[PDB]
Amino acid sequence: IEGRLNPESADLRALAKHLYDSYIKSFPLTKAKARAILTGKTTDKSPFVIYDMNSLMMGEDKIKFKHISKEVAIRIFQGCQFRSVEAVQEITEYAKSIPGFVNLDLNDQVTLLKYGVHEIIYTMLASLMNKDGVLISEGQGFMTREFLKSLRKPFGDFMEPKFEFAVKFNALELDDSDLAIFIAVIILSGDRPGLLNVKPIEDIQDNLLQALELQLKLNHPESSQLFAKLLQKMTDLRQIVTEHVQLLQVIKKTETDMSLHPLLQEIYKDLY
Amino acid sequence: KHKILHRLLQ
Ligand SMILES: O=C(Nc1ccc(Oc2ncccn2)cc1C(=O)O)c1ccc(Cl)cc1Cl
Repeated sequence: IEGRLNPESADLRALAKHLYDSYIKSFPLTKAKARAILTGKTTDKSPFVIYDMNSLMMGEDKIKFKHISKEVAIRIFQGCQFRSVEAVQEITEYAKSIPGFVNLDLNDQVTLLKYGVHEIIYTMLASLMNKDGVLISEGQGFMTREFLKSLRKPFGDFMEPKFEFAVKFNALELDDSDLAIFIAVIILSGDRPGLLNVKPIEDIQDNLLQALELQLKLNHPESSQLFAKLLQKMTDLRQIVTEHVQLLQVIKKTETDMSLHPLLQEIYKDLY
Repeated sequence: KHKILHRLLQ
């Protein structure tokens, strides 16, 4: 309910702190570093800029890309995908360190990952974005929202919805401390289709929602009702993913020579 | 089955 110091409170805070540390350990680029790069606050880095086909080549030569001949849209698609199978592995490692999670029935852990992965992906993508573009290649390129919209018929409508969300999301001015708990909340969602044993899911979750409420009270005097704007964000996301999956249907049946990565096909499998 | 996600959870 209320505004007295909870006798659970230090746990909550110990929990917040536990997750904040695993978060930085599983997520090599945080929001702090990412805002730094887009602030020209740190100098070491300055990302190369990709604003047109001309600078595409230029940068595709000054950045060591771990995919990469085939056509541009595809090359870019290929790389969103690789970063994507990478974020799966990083999300799995982090999940595994939320207290309670590894003693869940493994059948169910698989379900909770399958449905949360893309939701998380989308919120981590917001950290890397302004209304102009996305940091790519572990902060080594800046790719332009407009250049992305410039690609051919299927392909240049795949990032827009994620930019659409990022602008709305970033307006909550959340930080890595808020995000590490959000993410464990998302993952731990008892509404998932196919969960065999949900009670212990719901339990861990209440606790994370407590942790989150508390965190947002301490960290954010500025907004009276952020906790709820965030609860609302969790819903928008499932609708954004549905759109993502549906689109990806088109592409699958518009491009021979495709092959989606086997990990990604798995998640995509029987998904809503 | 989801073989890969399974294998990831070790
Ligand atoms: O879209 C992403 N990244 C990339 C997309 C395309 C790409 O392809 C690349 N970029 C420009 C030109 C040619 N090829 C490279 C990346 C990357 O992270 O390295 C991405 C996907 C998931 C996540 Cl969590 C983060 C990112 Cl930044």
